[PDB]
Amino acid sequence: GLGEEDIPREPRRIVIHRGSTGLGFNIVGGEDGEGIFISFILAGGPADLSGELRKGDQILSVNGVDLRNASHEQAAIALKNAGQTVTIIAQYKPEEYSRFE
Amino acid sequence: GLGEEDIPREPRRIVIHRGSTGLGFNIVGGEDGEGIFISFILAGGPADLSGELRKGDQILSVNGVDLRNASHEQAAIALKNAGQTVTIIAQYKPEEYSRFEA
Repeated sequence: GLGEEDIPREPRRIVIHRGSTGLGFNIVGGEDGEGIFISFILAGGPADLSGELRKGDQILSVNGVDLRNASHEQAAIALKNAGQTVTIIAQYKPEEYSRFE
Repeated sequence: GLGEEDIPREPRRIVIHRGSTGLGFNIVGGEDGEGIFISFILAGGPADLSGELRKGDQILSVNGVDLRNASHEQAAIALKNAGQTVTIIAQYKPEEYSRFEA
């Protein structure tokens, strides 16, 4: 269901169409048990145009690839190779994100 | 004592000095009774350079905190907040690890 600021608490599917330089975000984590978290959304990039991804979203999977325990590089390679239409399963975890970052 | 690949079988202490991205390994487990296991050691990272941690080590404690029954998040936070010099008690359990990760 919806959390305090109208973001689903549960995992949610977000579709990104790739742009000239990528998907328009950056990630941290993938080490010491920290998952893959969105840390940056490029202004005017695909993720920002979509408007659904947020800083503090954990990327749980992309196009059938589980990233819950992936390394940072494994996640970066999976995003690079996911195709022109990328289906991301994300979960909004701003408190957990803040504890790590 | 030493096991078949020259790793102690018993719980052992490992002291890790943190680097720029962390301690240089990742963990799985911490659910449904599975403990916290090292799943990945970053090439050239602190854990790798120390030579003292291996994939299939179970992390039993961090800085005096028992993680045998800790959640994945609790273990990850404990590692994040353990400072620049981290004291880990680990036990090498490659066969048990494979039974959970298969």
